[PDB]
Amino acid sequence: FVAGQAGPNYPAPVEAIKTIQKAANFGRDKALEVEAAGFAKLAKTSASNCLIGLFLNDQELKKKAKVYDKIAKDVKQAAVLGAGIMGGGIAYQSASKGTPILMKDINEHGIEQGLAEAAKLLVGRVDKGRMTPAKMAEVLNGIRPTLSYGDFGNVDLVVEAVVENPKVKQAVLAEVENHVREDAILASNTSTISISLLAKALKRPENFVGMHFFNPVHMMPLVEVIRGEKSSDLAVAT
Amino acid sequence: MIYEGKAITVTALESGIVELKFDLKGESVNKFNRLTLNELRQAVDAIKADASVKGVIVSSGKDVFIVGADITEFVENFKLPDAELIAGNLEANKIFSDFEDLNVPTVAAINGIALGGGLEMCLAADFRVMADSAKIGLPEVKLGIYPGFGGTVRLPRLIGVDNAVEWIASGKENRAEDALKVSAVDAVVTADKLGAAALDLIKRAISGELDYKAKRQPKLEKLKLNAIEQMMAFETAKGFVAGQAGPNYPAPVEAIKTIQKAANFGRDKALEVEAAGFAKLAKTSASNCLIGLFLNDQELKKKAKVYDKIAKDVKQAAVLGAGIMGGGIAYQSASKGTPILMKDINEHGIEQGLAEAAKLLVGRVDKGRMTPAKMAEVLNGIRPTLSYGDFGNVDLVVEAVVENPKVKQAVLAEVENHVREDAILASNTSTISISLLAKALKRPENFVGMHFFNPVHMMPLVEVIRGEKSSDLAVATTVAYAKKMGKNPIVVNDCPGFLVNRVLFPYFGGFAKLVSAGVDFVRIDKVMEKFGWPMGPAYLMDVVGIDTGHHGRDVMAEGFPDRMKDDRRSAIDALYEAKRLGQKNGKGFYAYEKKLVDSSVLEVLKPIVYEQRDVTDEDIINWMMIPLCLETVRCLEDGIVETAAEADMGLVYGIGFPLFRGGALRYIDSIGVAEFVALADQYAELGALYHPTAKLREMAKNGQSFFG
Ligand SMILES: NC(=O)c1ccc[n+]([C@@H]2O[C@H](COP(=O)([O-])OP(=O)(O)OC[C@H]3O[C@@H](n4cnc5c(N)ncnc54)[C@H](O)[C@@H]3O)[C@@H](O)[C@H]2O)c1
Ligand SMILES: NC(=O)c1ccc[n+]([C@@H]2O[C@H](COP(=O)([O-])OP(=O)(O)OC[C@H]3O[C@@H](n4cnc5c(N)ncnc54)[C@H](O)[C@@H]3O)[C@@H](O)[C@H]2O)c1
Ligand SMILES: CCCCCCCCOCCOCCOCCOCCOCCO
Ligand SMILES: CCCCCCCCOCCOCCOCCOCCOCCO
Ligand SMILES: [Zn+2]
Repeated sequence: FVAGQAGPNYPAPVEAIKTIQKAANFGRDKALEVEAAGFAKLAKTSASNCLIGLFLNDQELKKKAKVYDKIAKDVKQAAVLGAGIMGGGIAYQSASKGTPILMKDINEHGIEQGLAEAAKLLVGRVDKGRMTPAKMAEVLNGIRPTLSYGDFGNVDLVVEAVVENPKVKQAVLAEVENHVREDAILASNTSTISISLLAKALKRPENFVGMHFFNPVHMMPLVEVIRGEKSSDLAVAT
Repeated sequence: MIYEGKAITVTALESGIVELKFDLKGESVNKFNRLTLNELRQAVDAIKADASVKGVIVSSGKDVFIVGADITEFVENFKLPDAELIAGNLEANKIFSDFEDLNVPTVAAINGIALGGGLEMCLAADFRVMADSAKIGLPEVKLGIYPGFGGTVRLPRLIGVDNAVEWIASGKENRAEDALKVSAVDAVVTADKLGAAALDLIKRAISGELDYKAKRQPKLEKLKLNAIEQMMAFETAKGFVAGQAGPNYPAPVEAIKTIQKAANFGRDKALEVEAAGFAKLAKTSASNCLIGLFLNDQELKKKAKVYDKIAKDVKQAAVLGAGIMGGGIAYQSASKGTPILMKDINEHGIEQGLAEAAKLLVGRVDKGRMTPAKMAEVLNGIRPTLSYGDFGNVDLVVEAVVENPKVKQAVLAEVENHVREDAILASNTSTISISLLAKALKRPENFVGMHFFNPVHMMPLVEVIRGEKSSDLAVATTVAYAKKMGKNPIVVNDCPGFLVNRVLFPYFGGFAKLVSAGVDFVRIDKVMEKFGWPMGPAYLMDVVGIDTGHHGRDVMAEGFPDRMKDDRRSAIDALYEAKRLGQKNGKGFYAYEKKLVDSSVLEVLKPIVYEQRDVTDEDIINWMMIPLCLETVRCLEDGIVETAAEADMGLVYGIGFPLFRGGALRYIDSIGVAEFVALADQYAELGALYHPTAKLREMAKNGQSFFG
């Protein structure tokens, strides 16, 4: 079982089993010897020090994390432009982690897809005992569909996830900017367009950055926060 | 063909198999009216005479299988003398029995709805094949009666006492799935294979593969149950049904008594027991009042069609204010397939609204009554907000803000500039004038009242209030929207207290006069509860809240000084001034920990007890009922409501008027207009609330009635 799940490239799991199997009929002291021998062996493997190196990387990232947090402004209210694949995925994630978010779009159909998917995921978890019906309620109530900017007044960070078109993005980005606080951060989820290019359509580029997620938003761990030439440390940190 | 009528046809098929099909030409459904019964007699005799017949398949040519006859004939039939009624039923049952005694296999092919007589026809056959989309059941109890064509005889012998009782005492429709599990039916197939399944089954009966005689036998003999098991089954059935239907509903218990009396009998004797009980029930006052409710509903449905001719469907709705009513309205709207915006002024307000919508949805899922996926659809339907940014395409906006004229007039005027100029605006107000609120608007023709009752998801009634400027379109649209939300709307012209509250207070007045007369309030509502009221006056006042009743009284007193203004302090004043606000407050007439009698109230009420007048239970009922009934009559005469049906159903849905009594106006009809007027005068000393109207006295003499 462990073999077909860890893979041939991960010695640790199988060795632990081999150690317990070798010590099966032994008392404490002999069983410890079997443990020690296998331990020494693993500690010298390439898989082990590369895994330990990931841990060291994480530590480094956490130190930079503390620096970012010294200035990062908490996002109490978020907003995402565009529902659907990425937009809806972003809404789901934000709401799922304790951050109310507005799901803006241009037509009812767009909001349908967004809400539909957020539902399938939430329902899926409850249909698997991994989530409380009450929790599913909290998440959904966190997502607030809309087709206007009437409630953007107190949004701290807006994520633009519209069609991959420079002209379109520059228009929308410029538009939303006139509907949020002037200290609100704006971000684009674009994967092939220049953040510094998009920022030129704005009057407050210092607050514009890239927040690149990966499909499916709820699955992929990575988010590339892109710093444009004008992107302020605050915009990035936040 | 073997037989060709206007309701039934008997066409020969292969291998001697014959098909008796129901298709009432010219009508939309099949039903056992006089014509069909007569033709069934002939069809049966024709088959009984054709020695070449090897089997019979009973089918339908309509979308339904067979439903009940027109309520109209029920009314007529039940006017006949017991001897005639019973003789007529003996004759009908003879037809079904003769079909059941055919010395040939029989199968009923249930394609659609088969209710009452329709199901009874099916029970008469040897086998029953049902389409997975069809439904069957015996709704007789709804009319205050019970199965009259062998239903109480065949169903118990086919699916067992417990299950037969459950079907008959509830009158519920049963889906194919459930019908197969209790064996009311023998097979369930898709609509496209119903014909082939019936044909296949019949052949297997003819070949002897299926012993149709053995399958028929059970309904021709006594039940299989022990004397001991019978006692257990019947006594628990009576016990359970008793504390659930109430003492005022004979039908459910009689059906059980009938099955118990016939337990050891074969078909014919069991039919006799059934017939006798049936005749008895058909003459009860409960039955014709229940049947009258049905007639009222039919009237409402005809007005429904007229409203729908112009009513604009509400694709997108909006409610101003979350919280108790606002959130409740949002929940309902979203729960019935209509997206709705929940607007408020502060996040806390939206919290409460969303919180409650959640508790309800979660509650249903936490009891397998709702799918987690469905709960998602509902919640996504409610869209919280604090601006009017999305109101652009709203078709109807319901205002459910604080009870303050100033506030409402401001908000209403504000939203009007954020919606289409053809959007309907409605207020959920219970004590403010719709025509007054409409003056703050520039498009009053589109303003009406849409009055819901707490808790919005529980209360069936919705009073659509027409202001003096309210257009028929505005009213029609609001009506249809209420129906879509699963409510029962009744149009009422603007007036203090509208229809429901305006009628309730004269009722509470009488209660106030009783308490001021030294009558024990615990005895009072015990009497009114026995009368049929869900809750007694005192207890109801608590649930509603003394503070609420205090305010209401003031509004009505201002509204109709000539009869609702009292120049003496009542128990309401004593409890309010004493801060005994009701159930919510923890103390009112009773004490709540839940409902308890606490003598500490005696002191509070003492100052109110003027005389120590002695009274009978019958007087108590009249002190309460006469004011309520007369005020209803006034509403009809004032034109607050157009028809008696509307007024009575308004009280049935919004006040919980005892169903077996039909309504306030129908109650007067039961007592007798002349008799009621006479009765009223007897209490003329109590005030203007007990004074009959000229129009009433007039119809009292002309032998006129509200429904007769
Ligand atoms: N292949 C992927 O799935 C993927 C991976 C990474 C990054 N991205 C990025 O995500 C963005 C596209 O997201 P998508 O995959 O959901 O595409 P999509 O077409 O499925 O979604 C676009 C949504 O935005 C809505 N929209 C359009 N104009 C709008 C406006 N002015 N305001 C608000 N909503 C508007 C549309 O109606 C639609 O619902 C692009 O920037 C793309 O580079 C996509
Ligand atoms: N007993 C009842 O609960 C009942 C029964 C029938 C009808 N009504 C009617 O319902 C209305 C009151 O409803 P309620 O009992 O839920 O009151 P409530 O106090 O429980 O809720 C009022 C909500 O409206 C919000 N609000 C206040 N001003 C607002 C504005 N200008 N715009 C938008 N939202 C605003 C408040 O913040 C609050 O969330 C009244 O008109 C009353 O007559 C109440
Ligand atoms: C035989 C057992 C009956 C069971 C009791 C249930 C009651 C069912 O009876 C229904 C009869 O309804 C009578 C109404 O007929 C009036 C026709 O209305 C005219 C409107 O036409 C619309 C047709 O869709
Ligand atoms: C002053 C505030 C007003 C409060 C009034 C509410 C008090 C009423 O409470 C009673 C609960 O109402 C129950 C409604 O009963 C439902 C009706 O049953 C439907 C059957 O209709 C037959 C149709 O054929
Ligand atoms: Zn007072």
